[PDB]
Amino acid sequence: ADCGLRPLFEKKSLEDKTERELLESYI
Amino acid sequence: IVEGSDAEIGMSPWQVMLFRKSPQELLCGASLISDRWVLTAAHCLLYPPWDKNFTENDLLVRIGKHSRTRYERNIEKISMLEKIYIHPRYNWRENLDRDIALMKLKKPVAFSDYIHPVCLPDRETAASLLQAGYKGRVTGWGNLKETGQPSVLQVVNLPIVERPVCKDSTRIRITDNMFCAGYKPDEGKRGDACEGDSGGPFVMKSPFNNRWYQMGIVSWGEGCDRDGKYGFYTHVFRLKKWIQKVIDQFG
Ligand SMILES: N=C(N)c1ccc(CNC(=O)[C@@H]2CCCN2C(=O)[C@@H](Cc2ccccc2)NS(=O)(=O)Cc2ccccc2)cc1
Ligand SMILES: *[C@@H]1O[C@H](CO)[C@@H](O)[C@H](O)[C@H]1NC(C)=O
Ligand code: NA
Ligand code: NA
Repeated sequence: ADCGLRPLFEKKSLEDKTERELLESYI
Repeated sequence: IVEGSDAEIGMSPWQVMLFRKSPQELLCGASLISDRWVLTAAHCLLYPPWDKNFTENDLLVRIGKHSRTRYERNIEKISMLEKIYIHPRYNWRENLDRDIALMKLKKPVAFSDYIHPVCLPDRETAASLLQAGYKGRVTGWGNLKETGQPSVLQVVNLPIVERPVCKDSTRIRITDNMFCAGYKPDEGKRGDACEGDSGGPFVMKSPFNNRWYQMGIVSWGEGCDRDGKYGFYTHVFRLKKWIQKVIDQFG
């Protein structure tokens, strides 16, 4: 149920340095 | 990983290292999908043309790692294998069709800041995200170049490629159980998985629910980061019925 949510990122609402690159590619 | 960068701490907490017991060495990457199940490439365990046929007792899984070579005391956890399950129609004879395997751990691993499972895609998330141009992320401790080895886990983001372009880049027979990713020569960027990244995850972050999904497994490629070549990945969703059957039967 908690899959795919990283303790050091999503769980604390922090973004990693390049995840935005992925989002920007998703039309 | 070629032309990638150092991962951040906890960036890929589902990343698993498959580790050979004797001699002690990196065998492959893999991913954590629950507290007891690890996903990898079949060719990491079984590849007769190169005399590869590992059994459970040959290997360990190391979870929560960042450094490639160092024993990460109080951070990584090391698990023994209960059982290996290779896809019954894994095609090691020809083209690595259905390049997928599951490993059940002897004991459940405790999740932590550094250890956490990735999601497997549903049909809809797969249909939405597995599109040419959409980028995923590959991680691993494999070679930095085709022909050395990284201090810490490497990461690279790569676009999914149109199927006809994938097919036209190689003489190997491509199947619907594979997809390819990487930049084209014309584009101003590069990067690829390489030897040793095998079995590791190609992940995408769903913009709908903000969760990471494993869409692919590092499977094969002609060299690494060559112009006009692409990395090939096992299509996880296409093989999910098998994954579910194994876990339902043996879990
Ligand atoms: N993205 C990449 N560039 C990549 C990804 C994963 C691997 C590891 N896999 C593999 O190594 C699979 C397992 C068996 C052979 N194979 C290959 O990738 C072959 C091509 C082949 C494919 C299917 C059947 C027979 C041969 N190319 S290869 O050039 O030999 C792969 C290779 C690249 C660099 C160093 C050593 C090996 C290697 C490279
Ligand atoms: C690989 O190893 C297993 C167990 O030792 C064996 O039964 C099998 O025949 C071997 N070869 C292949 C192709 O699976
Ligand atoms: Na071709
Ligand atoms: Na390339």
